[PDB]
Amino acid sequence: AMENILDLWNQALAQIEKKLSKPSFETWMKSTKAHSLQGDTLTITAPNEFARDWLESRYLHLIADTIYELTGEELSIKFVIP
Amino acid sequence: ERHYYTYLIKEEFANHYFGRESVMFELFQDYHWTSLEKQQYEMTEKQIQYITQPIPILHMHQRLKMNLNKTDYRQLDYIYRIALPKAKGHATFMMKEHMIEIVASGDYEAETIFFEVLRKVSPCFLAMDFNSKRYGWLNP
Repeated sequence: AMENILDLWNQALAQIEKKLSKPSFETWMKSTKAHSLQGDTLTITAPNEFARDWLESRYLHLIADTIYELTGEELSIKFVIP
Repeated sequence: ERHYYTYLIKEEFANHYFGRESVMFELFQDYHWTSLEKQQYEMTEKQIQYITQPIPILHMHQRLKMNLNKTDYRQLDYIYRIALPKAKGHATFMMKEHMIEIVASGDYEAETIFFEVLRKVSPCFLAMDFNSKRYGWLNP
């Protein structure tokens, strides 16, 4: 459901906020939004390409770990821009 | 006339964008120039703050004063202004927060005087002229 992916991403951000420094969370994570969940793939909207790139390069493992801790399932994480 | 915006890039990002420095140029150009929606601009500003280091002001002052001794220069707090010997040119150096700005005219020696101080302080300064599309590391 539409409200359900919002809940999942808000839960994941709240856990991520307890893991990262304030500058890293505010710069890279806080403005991200859930876009879709289809099959094994969770797609997240990043605010620009620079963010998309750094999220993919540095934070994919952390996000995958967070989703696994919350759900018990491995979801493939993908980033898109507006 | 040359106009450079010079930032001290964090090691992690310098490495990540090695061979892809145009992407950093575009990020900096978006902040200084590109007409962005307010929210895109604010994200860009946050990103720039994250990937750059504060300029080491006192260290710079010391190094500049040593290097410019008996040159035609003056200082106005964070601004240094120089005139080259034999009337060959002029350059202004301004340091603030995370940014250095340089304006130069005449011989390329003018900006080189400042770039030489910078490159001996760190290998991580990225200098960019958004007017001419000239950019690169100040290599030691």
